[PDB]
Amino acid sequence: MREVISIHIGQAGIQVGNACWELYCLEHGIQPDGQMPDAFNTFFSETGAGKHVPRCIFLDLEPTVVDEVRTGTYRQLFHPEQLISGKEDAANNFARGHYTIGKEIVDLALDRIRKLADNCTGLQGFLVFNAVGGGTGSGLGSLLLERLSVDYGKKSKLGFTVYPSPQVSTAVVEPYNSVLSTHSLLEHTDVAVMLDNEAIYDICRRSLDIERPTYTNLNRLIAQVISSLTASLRFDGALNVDITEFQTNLVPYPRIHFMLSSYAPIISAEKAYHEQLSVAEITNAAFEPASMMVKCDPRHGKYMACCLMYRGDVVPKDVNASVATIKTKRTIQFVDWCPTGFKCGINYQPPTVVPGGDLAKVQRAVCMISNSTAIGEIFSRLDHKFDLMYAKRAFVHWYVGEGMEEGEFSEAREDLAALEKDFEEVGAES
Amino acid sequence: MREVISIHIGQAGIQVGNACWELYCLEHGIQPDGQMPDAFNTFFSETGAGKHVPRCIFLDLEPTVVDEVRTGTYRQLFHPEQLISGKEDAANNFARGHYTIGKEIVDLALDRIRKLADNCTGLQGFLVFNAVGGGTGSGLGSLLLERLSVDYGKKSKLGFTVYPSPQVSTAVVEPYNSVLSTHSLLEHTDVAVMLDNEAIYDICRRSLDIERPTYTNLNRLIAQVISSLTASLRFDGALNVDITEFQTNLVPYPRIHFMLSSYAPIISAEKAYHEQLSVAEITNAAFEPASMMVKCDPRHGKYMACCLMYRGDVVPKDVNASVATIKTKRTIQFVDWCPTGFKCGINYQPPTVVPGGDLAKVQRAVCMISNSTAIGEIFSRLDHKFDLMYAKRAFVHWYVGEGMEEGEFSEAREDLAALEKDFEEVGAE
Amino acid sequence: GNPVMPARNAPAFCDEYDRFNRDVAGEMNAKKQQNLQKKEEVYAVKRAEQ
Amino acid sequence: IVGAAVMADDKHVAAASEDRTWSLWDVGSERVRTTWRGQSMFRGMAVSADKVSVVTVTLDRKIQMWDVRGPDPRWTKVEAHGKEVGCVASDHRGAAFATGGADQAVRVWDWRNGGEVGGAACHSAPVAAMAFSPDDAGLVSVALDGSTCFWQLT
Amino acid sequence: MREIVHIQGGQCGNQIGAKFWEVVSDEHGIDPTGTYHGDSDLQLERINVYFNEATGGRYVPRAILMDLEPGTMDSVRSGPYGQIFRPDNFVFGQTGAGNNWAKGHYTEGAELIDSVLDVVRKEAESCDCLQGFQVCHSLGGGTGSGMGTLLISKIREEYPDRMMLTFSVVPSPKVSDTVVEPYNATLSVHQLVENADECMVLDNEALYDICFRTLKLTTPTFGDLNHLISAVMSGITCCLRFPGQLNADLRKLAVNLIPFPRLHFFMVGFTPLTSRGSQQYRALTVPELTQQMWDAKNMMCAADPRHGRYLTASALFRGRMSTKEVDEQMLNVQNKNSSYFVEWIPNNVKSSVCDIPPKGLKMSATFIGNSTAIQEMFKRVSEQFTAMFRRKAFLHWYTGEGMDEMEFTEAESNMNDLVSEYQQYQD
Amino acid sequence: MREIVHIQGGQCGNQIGAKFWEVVSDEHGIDPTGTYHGDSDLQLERINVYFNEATGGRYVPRAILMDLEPGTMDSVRSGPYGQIFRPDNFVFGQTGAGNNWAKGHYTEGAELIDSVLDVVRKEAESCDCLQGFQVCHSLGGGTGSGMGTLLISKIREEYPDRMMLTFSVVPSPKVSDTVVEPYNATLSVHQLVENADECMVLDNEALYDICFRTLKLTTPTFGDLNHLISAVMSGITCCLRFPGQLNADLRKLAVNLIPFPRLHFFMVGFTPLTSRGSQQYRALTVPELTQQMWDAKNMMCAADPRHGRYLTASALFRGRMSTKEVDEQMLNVQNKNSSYFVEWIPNNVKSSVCDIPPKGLKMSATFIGNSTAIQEMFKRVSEQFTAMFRRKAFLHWYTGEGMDEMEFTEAESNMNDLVSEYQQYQD
Ligand SMILES: Nc1nc2c(ncn2[C@@H]2O[C@H](COP(=O)(O)OP(=O)(O)OP(=O)(O)O)[C@@H](O)[C@H]2O)c(=O)[nH]1
Ligand SMILES: Nc1nc2c(ncn2[C@@H]2O[C@H](COP(=O)(O)OP(=O)(O)OP(=O)(O)O)[C@@H](O)[C@H]2O)c(=O)[nH]1
Ligand SMILES: Nc1nc2c(ncn2[C@@H]2O[C@H](COP(=O)(O)OP(=O)(O)O)[C@@H](O)[C@H]2O)c(=O)[nH]1
Ligand SMILES: Nc1nc2c(ncn2[C@@H]2O[C@H](COP(=O)(O)OP(=O)(O)O)[C@@H](O)[C@H]2O)c(=O)[nH]1
Ligand SMILES: [Mg+2]
Repeated sequence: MREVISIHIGQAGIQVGNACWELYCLEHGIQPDGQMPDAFNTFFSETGAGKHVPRCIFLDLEPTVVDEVRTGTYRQLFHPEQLISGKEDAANNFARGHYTIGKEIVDLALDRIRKLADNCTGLQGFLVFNAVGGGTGSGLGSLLLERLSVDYGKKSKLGFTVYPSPQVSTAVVEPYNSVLSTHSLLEHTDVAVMLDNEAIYDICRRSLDIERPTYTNLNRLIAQVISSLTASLRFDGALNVDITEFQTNLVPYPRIHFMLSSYAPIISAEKAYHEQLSVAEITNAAFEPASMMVKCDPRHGKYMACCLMYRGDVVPKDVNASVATIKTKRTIQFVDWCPTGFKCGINYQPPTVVPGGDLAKVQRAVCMISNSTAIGEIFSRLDHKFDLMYAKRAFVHWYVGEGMEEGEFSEAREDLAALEKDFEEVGAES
Repeated sequence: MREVISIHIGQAGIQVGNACWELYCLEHGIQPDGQMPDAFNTFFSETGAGKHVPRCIFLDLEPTVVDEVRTGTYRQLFHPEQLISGKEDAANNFARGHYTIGKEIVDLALDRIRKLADNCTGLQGFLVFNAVGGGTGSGLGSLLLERLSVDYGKKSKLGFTVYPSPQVSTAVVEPYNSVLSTHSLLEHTDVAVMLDNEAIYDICRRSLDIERPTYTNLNRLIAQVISSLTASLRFDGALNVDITEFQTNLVPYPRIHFMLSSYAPIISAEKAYHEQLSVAEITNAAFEPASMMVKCDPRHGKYMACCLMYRGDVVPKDVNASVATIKTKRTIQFVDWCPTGFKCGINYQPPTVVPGGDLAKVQRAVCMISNSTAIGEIFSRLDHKFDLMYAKRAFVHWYVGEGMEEGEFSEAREDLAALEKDFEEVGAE
Repeated sequence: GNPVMPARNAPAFCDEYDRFNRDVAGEMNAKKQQNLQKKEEVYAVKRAEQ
Repeated sequence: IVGAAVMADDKHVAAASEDRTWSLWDVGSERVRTTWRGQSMFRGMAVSADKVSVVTVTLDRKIQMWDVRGPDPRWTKVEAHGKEVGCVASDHRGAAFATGGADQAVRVWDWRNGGEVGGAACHSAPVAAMAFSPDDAGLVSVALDGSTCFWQLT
Repeated sequence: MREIVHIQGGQCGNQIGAKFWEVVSDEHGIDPTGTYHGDSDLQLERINVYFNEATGGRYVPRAILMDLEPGTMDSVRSGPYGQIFRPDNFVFGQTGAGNNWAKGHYTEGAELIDSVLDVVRKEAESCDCLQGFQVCHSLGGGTGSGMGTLLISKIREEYPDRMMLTFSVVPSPKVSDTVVEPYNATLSVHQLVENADECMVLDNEALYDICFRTLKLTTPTFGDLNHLISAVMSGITCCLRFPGQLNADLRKLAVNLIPFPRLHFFMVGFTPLTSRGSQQYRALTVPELTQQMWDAKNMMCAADPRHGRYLTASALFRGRMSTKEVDEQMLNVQNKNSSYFVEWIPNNVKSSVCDIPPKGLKMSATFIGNSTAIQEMFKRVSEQFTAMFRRKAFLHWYTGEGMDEMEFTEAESNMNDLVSEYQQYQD
Repeated sequence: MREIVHIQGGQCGNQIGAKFWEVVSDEHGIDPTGTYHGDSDLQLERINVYFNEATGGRYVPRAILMDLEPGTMDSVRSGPYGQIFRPDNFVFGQTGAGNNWAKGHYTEGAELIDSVLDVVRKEAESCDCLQGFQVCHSLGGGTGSGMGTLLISKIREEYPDRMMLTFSVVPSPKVSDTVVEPYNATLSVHQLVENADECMVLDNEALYDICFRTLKLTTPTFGDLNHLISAVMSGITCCLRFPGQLNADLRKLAVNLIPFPRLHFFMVGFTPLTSRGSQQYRALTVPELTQQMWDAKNMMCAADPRHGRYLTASALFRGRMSTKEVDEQMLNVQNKNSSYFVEWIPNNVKSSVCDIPPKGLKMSATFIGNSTAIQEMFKRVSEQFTAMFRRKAFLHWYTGEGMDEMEFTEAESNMNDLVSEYQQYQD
């Protein structure tokens, strides 16, 4: 038996997790009450008779995002002790999320993880949803990932983290909390998938023709990527791919574990009537720089390793023809020490559309999770924003008086500085 | 989306503005209360639900015409702070409207323009309405047009100015206010369309048989000219002509942006039954000098370029057949450096008839706006009136004492003198 | 009266039932579908006229 | 929980509470069939003759009649905007419907479409109960104070 | 479960909270008697932030009304919405301050602060997880200035880990109600920079200009000006009381606004202000709330924000709106005029969306600005104070209460250090 | 299987394209909904040349419609057969060229030329093997001329081995729709010579000659001219979509009509243009097609074929015909007037016989002819250009967009290069 535990940290994680478990109930036919009128084992635990409870913990220090789940349409689904709340929020402070108000809740979080790990027979990994821009997402996410590394060795932890965009952001101390979070997600997270809000807003405005995108329309397609990642855990396929198998192909080196994500057939309902969605056609659109889920231009760097997740009516022949044409394309480029680059996965289940949603009903889909050397300019831009703020010592007095020392910023930037140079060193030809 | 912002300056600006917005409420069906019981987007901006408000500002230093709009038949149409009023008028003084009292009220004008530019998505031009014979039109019209060049760069501005007549005019200091205005609108207005009150007086007597016309009768058929030249954006047609298209097809040189105007069918109700208003007849009627909106003789000069805007049931064959006959006539003369000199725009919307007006319901209409070298006789006649003014310094203490230096009289004098030389050299073969 | 409170006939006003509804994505989806249907109707009318 | 009623068969129950929720449950297998949600807390429910409608009145001065399949309120009516709307019950023939409010009023509506038939106002205090006689002769509708009201159906 | 303990200071504070508690009671659906006549369940979920559950469904505020003259207490109690307040919370003096900052701080403040601090302790210990104490008071008088700021002092050593959201109206250049306004303002700022956590600065002269220009109401009273500050005091704590797409309580706001511990004076503003003649012609959209948000005339301080660079800023958006329109409009205001924004901080603007708008509105927003332009209003009060002090004017009324002239010299010292430290971040 | 990618530019190209896609989908049996309603099996055999099969059996045309004026693509949605097109290919601008070649080619067209190449690359890679790119646009305009020739320059550089078909309409001799036609026409034809594999010249006042003299239409609608254009464009691609006795694609026409690389400007005409009054009196026979085909009034260019000798020619015959009797008409027309045919090319005429006639018509033909008489309508435009440019009039609206006066002398000299090489073959 195969199971995963999906942990969600902070305001971003719960609202993603609200959209994730909304779509997971539709895939397995579970009503929001928790009763279905063996594919459900990886996410839901068959409890007693006729009750399905998700395998998740919803921890946040601010009550306001958690009691919305406790009151809304999915209140009967979640076990009451699974949703963890606190009295006061971290308030955009990494030190508060790590030292002062994060220590009285990290102990109770591991207790729920231990009882969830005891329930599942074959635990396959961990899915962490957080935002490094905030205090609870970055700070308490750092403490939980640190404790899960010591407590659960060798187990997979998958970082689906939300990252500050270049031009669009909604907080002032996002450079501080994100650099401090990068000192933690290196040594603990096994494979980390970057997510950027503004790239989804580029997708939502253009691909879906939604002139006013919001976080709800943002999260519905982010929930599709993580659902497409776990598709072979729940349904059969021609080429099954497992959670521990992505790690054997997508991270060439232990310190290079940042992944760019992409979803191919993101077409609205009215556009879907005319467009013919062939396997080769969506594979071409999966590698488009506009269709990336992070604000990067992957033409800048070279691809180290790529993995593809095909769902629906996909014969294993047209995937092999599609990867041949995308390999020969000049505007894309692979690094010279990885001659083969692709991992192909096929799942027989067509993608499921949420009711009242935005994505159209399609027969095929691609989810590309790729490692590239264009992720170096993510960290270089944040290093410029951190150094421009840390030079004149801005907002430091909030972090210093809440547990930290002054030099912790110097350790985190120097750690990120090594993360800047090794992307260029690996991506350089020999 | 295509949109314009029509700014109206002065007593002539509001009175033409009150008449043209009455016309614009008739094509789109907008009620005086403001409720319609996608073509209206270029004039009326949809705010909330059920309400359409005009994209205009009404700025005037004299509050006796602005409150007439605020108490007349269109109280509920206009957004109240769009209508900008002042404490007291400029008093026929360019210096007062430019230096003394025009400085405080122009700040509120650019504030409301900033709201209108941000609200609409895609601008296409600013329409101005002013009378350069008065203090507010000359003075405040100048200062507003100075500001629009430095705030919104490279955007098209459309000039529709009521210009002083040779024979009959209502002002004494009208040579002074006109000369100082042309020094500022030469390098600012991208398109300038002159309008002359005695030319429109002559149109109403003959074509409309109104023996006693007023300003209300003159502003109605002026409003038809502005409505026709913007009718292509509002209503679909075979040959769309844009606001940005007008600059690219009428001005050969950046300092030559003065164009005449003529609206072809000007027929009363009784005369409509006996006249077969064919496309060849109205096109021939547009080039006739007594149908021109400016008291000028285009037979004296030569046309540099022409524009034709057609409304109603016009097929494209007989507009091409009608301009074929025009180019063959020797009475009309073309410059040798412009062999093809027409721009033709065809729409499918017949012109709307105002209630109580004098223009009858018609099927086909033409609006001819053309650049010509005969326009240089308009400025040369007002050259002589200003030189007779400034020779012994009459009415100068009202100007010098109210801010401005007397050296700007000669600076604007020399600028229009160079404009006289410029029109006479472009017409040379 | 009340300064910041509108006067029952303004675009700014909400009912007490309306001000407590929270479905932003749902309302924008409904507006998008209604706008597309209205655009189809406008295109059909223009086609008939032509 | 405010309102509750047995179905046409003895095997199924229906309920309506203040959690903005109402439901239809199975007596034998004590588990939910389906759950209907609302946007305001309920204040009463009634069930028509043979499954055709379940009606609930809320705190926000509105009457919502529901069909058991197709989860959407079939018909919602805002009414009695002076004060709150208190209690309802059903005619046994399924042709009439009582409504009580925190006003001095009692109202009679129809199940197919809301059409006001009942009288203006007799009782003093806000309502508390309803439930027409089993022959549609009359209706005992009672106020919050020590007042009962006997009505004859026109 | 983060509550707020409200403190009312003096004549201005009692009236500004007489209308503030009227707004949030009608926002939460509480009738003047105190019962719950609200129509939906989002109100009941967060009542604990401001009110208390009582017997019989009553909801009483955590308001501690305190002053030195009982005449203001009789006006608020006998007026409408005056029965909601607890009668034992109506602590008051008898002598009165008499515009004397020394009297309100030293002589008759001594025997009343011990009475009002017990009400603070009773209110603060009963509730569970304090967020902070909100106080509304004046800097021009002596009842709410000398005694109000000393309440901030004695509450600070007792509860140092909690927030302090102080609202202060300041004396005006144009119109002066009292003569000793420069003396009372500068002596209260000295006690405010060291003790208060964050300060929201209000002023009467901007509120008259806002009501005259934007609202077109040619003769404002104290009623409509008080309701404007009440419409903003609700907006700061809007995300505590209601869920949202991106929540932001008080400590979210402090960390994203002040980069340094002493730069904690702000300027505030309310977005959807319109005249009654202009209500039917204005449409509520995020592009036009944003342009009225950043307008200089819309702000509620005398300092023109065009003069000084915005060090940091924050936005408290309320209603059903898309976060991309919140993000794009606040990005657009950074790039079109980047000369008005400080250069050593990227993305100066904080944004947060609350899903519940105020009563009778589609969308609303509240702006908080940490600008260096506010040095000109501290400077202008300072030059008012220096002109009086060099001639020993009105000082015998102050030295008679044991307050020596030595402390006046050091009160101007950090007054000038506040405008010195705000100036050197502008360059 | 030999796919043609159609690309339309400006108001003219979309209006030409709207009538083109009506005519082709009618003879293929494709309804405005998107389904197939034909009565013969020959229509579905070769349908991928113009229509992409989609989900549900719908056929979507392989068309990319572009313009810088967004209201014009509302006119093609409003036109009949307007819902067959994919909404993704409707790439739109916001500003509008306004009869400026420079605005469409450098300043305003560059921001849209990335997305047009984005959909052209997507559309070309979808099909198996390209046969060419077909463009219909204007030369007197600003979008069809400026943005069109930039696109033709871009797709020739990227795809060099694929054919090019430009049904470019050229400014008229007699009456002109706009004043600045020679500025746009000369700059467009400079970019057409080294990019277009073959160009097909149309004139509007040559089309009016057809509608008046031959069709006896008293008031020709502007869409009736596009009916004649769509009749020819459907005839060029006749042998690809339908079987025949002698097949000839666009490449076989290029290799026969183009002796030297720069002489790729043709003039064309559709043969069986008869009025309804004279419909019953004319025998629809092959000799009646041939001599009417070679008549000067049929040809849709202002240049008269009688003035200069024919260099090459092409005939595309459709319907039930005899190969000998088609060919003997081509030998007869080369001998009865041998002065109008060049001497050093024997057999100046190519002929192809297609077996599937147009729908509702028994037998048709299409002419393509490379002549040295086509220089008459390029020297005329050069006569218009040399008049305007010598006095540097109407030039500030071109030099304000980045180009200088030296680029005008590039197009002026290259226009005079083409009329020089055409003239020396007339001798
Ligand atoms: N992708 C995505 N990101 C979100 C969403 N909501 C918030 N975020 C991100 O989260 C950041 C805000 O910081 P958070 O970590 O969410 O704040 P928090 O979780 O409440 O932590 P504290 O504020 O310290 O209590 C923003 O910069 C957003 O980028 C969401 O719905 N989807
Ligand atoms: N055609 C037309 N001309 C008008 C109209 N109203 C005023 N004029 C012209 O304007 C001239 C008077 O000067 P104005 O510019 O109107 O004076 P003003 O706008 O009040 O500016 P001040 O006098 O400084 O206040 C007259 O000679 C008219 O020619 C009008 O309604 N129609
Ligand atoms: N906005 C507002 N300001 C007030 C109000 N009452 C007094 N003020 C201001 O407070 C200043 C003087 O404060 P004062 O009344 O002496 O405070 P006191 O010491 O408590 O009596 C004056 O400048 C007034 O403008 C009010 O109800 N609203
Ligand atoms: N035959 C034909 N000519 C057209 C059509 N539409 C426009 N034209 C011609 O194209 C020229 C103007 O081109 P235009 O559409 O303005 O090009 P653009 O402005 O660059 O997009 C005019 O001379 C018209 O005669 C059409 O549907 N058919
Ligand atoms: Mg938080």
